[PDB]
Amino acid sequence: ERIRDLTSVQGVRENSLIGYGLVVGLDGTGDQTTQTPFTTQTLNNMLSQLGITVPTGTNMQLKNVAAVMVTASYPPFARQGQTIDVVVSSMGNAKSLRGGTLLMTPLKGVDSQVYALAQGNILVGGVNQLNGGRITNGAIIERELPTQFGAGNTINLQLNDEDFTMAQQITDAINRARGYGSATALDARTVQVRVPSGNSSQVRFLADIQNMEVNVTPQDAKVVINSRTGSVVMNREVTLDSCAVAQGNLSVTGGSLQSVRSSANLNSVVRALNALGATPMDLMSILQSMQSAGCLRAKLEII
Amino acid sequence: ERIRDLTSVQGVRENSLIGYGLVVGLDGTGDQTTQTPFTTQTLNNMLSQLGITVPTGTNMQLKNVAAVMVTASYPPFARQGQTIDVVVSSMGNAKSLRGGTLLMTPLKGVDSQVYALAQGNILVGGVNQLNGGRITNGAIIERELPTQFGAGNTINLQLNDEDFTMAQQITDAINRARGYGSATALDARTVQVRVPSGNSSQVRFLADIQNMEVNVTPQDAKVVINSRTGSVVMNREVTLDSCAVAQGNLSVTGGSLQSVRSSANLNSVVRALNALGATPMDLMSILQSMQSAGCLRAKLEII
Amino acid sequence: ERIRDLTSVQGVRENSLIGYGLVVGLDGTGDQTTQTPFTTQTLNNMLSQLGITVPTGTNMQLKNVAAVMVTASYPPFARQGQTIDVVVSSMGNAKSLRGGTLLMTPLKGVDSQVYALAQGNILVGGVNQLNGGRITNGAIIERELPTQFGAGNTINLQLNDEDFTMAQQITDAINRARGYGSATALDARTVQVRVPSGNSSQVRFLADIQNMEVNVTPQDAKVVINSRTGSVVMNREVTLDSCAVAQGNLSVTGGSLQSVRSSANLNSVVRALNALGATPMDLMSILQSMQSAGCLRAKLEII
Amino acid sequence: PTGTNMQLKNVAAVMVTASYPPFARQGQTIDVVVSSMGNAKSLRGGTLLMTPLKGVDSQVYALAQGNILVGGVNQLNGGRITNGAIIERELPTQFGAGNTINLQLNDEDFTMAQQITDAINRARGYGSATALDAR
Amino acid sequence: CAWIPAKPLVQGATTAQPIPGPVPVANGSIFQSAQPI
Repeated sequence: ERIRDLTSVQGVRENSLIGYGLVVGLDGTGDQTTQTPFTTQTLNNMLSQLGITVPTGTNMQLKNVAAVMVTASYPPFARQGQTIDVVVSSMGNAKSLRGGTLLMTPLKGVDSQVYALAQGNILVGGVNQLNGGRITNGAIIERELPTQFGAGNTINLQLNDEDFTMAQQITDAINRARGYGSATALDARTVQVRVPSGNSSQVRFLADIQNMEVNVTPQDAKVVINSRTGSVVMNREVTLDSCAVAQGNLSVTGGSLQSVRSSANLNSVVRALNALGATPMDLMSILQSMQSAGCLRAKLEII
Repeated sequence: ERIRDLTSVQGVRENSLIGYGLVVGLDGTGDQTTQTPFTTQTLNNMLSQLGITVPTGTNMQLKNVAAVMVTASYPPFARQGQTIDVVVSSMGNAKSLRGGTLLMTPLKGVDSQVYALAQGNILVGGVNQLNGGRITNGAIIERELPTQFGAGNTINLQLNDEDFTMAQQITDAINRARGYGSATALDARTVQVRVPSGNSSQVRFLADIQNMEVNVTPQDAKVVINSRTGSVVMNREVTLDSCAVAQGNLSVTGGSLQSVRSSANLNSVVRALNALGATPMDLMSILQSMQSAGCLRAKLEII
Repeated sequence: ERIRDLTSVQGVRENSLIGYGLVVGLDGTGDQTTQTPFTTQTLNNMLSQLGITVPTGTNMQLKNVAAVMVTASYPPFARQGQTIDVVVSSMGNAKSLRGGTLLMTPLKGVDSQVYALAQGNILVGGVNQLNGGRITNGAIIERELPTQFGAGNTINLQLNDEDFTMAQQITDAINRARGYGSATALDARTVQVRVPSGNSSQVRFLADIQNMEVNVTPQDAKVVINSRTGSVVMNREVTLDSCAVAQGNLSVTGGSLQSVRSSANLNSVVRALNALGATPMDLMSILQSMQSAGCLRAKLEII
Repeated sequence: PTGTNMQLKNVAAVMVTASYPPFARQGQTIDVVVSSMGNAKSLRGGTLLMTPLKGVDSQVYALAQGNILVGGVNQLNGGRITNGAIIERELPTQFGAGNTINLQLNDEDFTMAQQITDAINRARGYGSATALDAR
Repeated sequence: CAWIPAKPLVQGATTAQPIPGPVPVANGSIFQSAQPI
């Protein structure tokens, strides 16, 4: 509940798979084949594999076919015959993929070898995006990747965020639950755990570890500003000193300078900032200038 | 009820079949044969196989014929003579497939060998898609695929989702139901079960296993955002810390900063988020910035 | 709570990663391919790697593809398999990246070697920016960087702001908490701490150090002016002498000269400045002329 | 290939300025100021790529990458990024050696320098400080 | 005579062998500056 929500097991990771395919059955929303020659070329390749040899030179104008790219996530410890979901995105100048059907598509990784075959029906919500869709259980795994799991006697747990204090807390929790030399902290997001040999013993050890509960120590104070979406999110550890704030078209409810008192609690910070009565767009400039002046104590990150 | 709803048997998997065919009997909704030469070419091939040798060079304009692609799913342990459903999708520039009839169509896999023959009537709902349809029991299996089932003494159960704790629970359930050395956990989505030799013993063992009941352990907290369909779905394990939220055109029912208290239960999270009074479109940006700030505890996935 | 909010550990730092990629699945908002040849050239490269060899010379007009640059932050002590967030920014003349999907993209540093692979879905808030987006956990680390952490017996703490008094306070706090020769102040933002050998001992020492509480000494008086955003922020240590202020279109509530008394407290400064009754735009010129006259005591910084 | 025309609407050439702090260590973060050159319209919601920051010795000292914050009257071709650059080269200093250190006044005054010297002398000891000149 | 030996105008070796870079210090920085002039 806490170990599985804060750390990851070494050697347990996902991968990316990509492929190219075609979507048929569209209601006149396919791309212009006069401007995209790869659609007609791959259609001729598919027909020649099937057994139909169209002559070259003759023009083909299609309205129900769209060239697409297919993306998928390869799960850890994957076996052949299992099903994964895929994301289908239109390339070229197609209009919409409403009620389409994806044909056979090889899914290859960065090693240029196949790992999955994809075929299914595209679901579009139908504002909403029209050139993108998702197929549930649309691809079947057909190649397994060997793993180093089971061998050795040590396994590393990798934290999502770097912290010496959190890694020490995780190591102390494992040590007080299992035994003295159960775990060893290597660095701020790497904790090494000693496990017995054999696959069944390691699986049982990881099942007992992953559902442990560990208190979460207070973290670094941080204020995040997203100017593209117009959002400002603060943290529970953010404090404030006493300073003076001047801002265009703002006044005390009557001078132009507004005084902000020193605040330790988060509710005091929210009360002091809402006393200014500013929009979030102006609040971004106020927070940036306050961090430059040193009155703001949290670190400022602009995403 | 639980084993069959969470795991799959090794060697039991579906496959994909594809083919090319024609649909006749349309009410003037066929594709333009002047722009699609493959329709007229395959019609000449069909007539020449039947015995009619049309001369070349002469133009043919048709309104009742549409070129289509046929997709099908090959079931496990399939026998010749059985029936499966097929999906018919129009290629080219056809208008609709309302009240059409599909002729004979070979269905081939990736090995370029036939496995099924398809012929039937297309059902269209009749907004609704017009270039796609489904035929129930429209194809007959005519080639059987050999299997390795029955031999050996071990069989692997493959989990749908990777979890060491769930695999340990499944192994413990099988061990307390059947015997001591009945099952062995290999990895996070692979459990090996020892079975006696012979096909009848393995079938009886799988029939007893598949209807077992196993409690489902709590999973990882995860929040899923689909921006294309405009949906946000949270999980039962999602928790929240205390933070501050600022957002354009939002205010307390009167400052711009809104305080969100720390929440453990899911109902408290829903109550705290509905106190903001934001649209789901704005809630996506709020949740993304909250996960970047670390106030959100669940992992965020954008599908 | 205070050491982690004021200092950084030597050898613990982030890095920058950049890469080039493509976004597909757009609803007709891609860039003009007739003016950007690199989009079509890289699309041909991707198809040739996949296996499709389009002929040269033929024109391709696309509406769903946009060339983008991907930026990412490499975290300290990163392990392969971990996930980081990426920022996707459009280059060229694309319209919007609403509901797009990013394909595979290598992320390289300044050494021209790969460190992460990025693939995912772009989330746009949807005024708001349309050519920029952020993907949460969109990239996977695939190369680890060796570190010098664990060796040696001394570790340097680097202050965010230079101060001899603050460095002395941090050194005295560590000395009264741990022992006599625990820490040594090197310079105004560098404090050397002696630690025992071994990774586990250093991790435990840093976990005990980082959550210590240390009083913050008064800092230098400083007034920050941002003329681009129109904001003026003062400090708690700012004092004022007695002077006379003349300003266009300003008068006593009735001569043109307004007298400002000497002020020590910050509230007295705010009261004396609000007695002038000037806009912040005029207040910038007033503060600059006051600092030139020497009546203002704080140092003036224009950001 | 060369020769082919490229018309772009989302790219702007900029100059980046930064202040190198005293006693700087590699890995520390500083703020940068981004100013547009050429004929760009605005830098609203932009993203700065990798940029080497060099001094007058034509050697690199910091690498800058981040997101530009514009207030959005207000300036549109200028912006500021907080902690947008990372120090990567340290400058050696003469601090620590010797036995004398000079304090430099902001404004020249013989009387103020005498007052500072007298304050240090009455706080620490007799030969603690010596006034050289007016600042 | 053409068979008489004569030194060319450009003497010495006409090409150079590149030198591999130094071993990078295992700090936290991907940036590894060479020795500057």
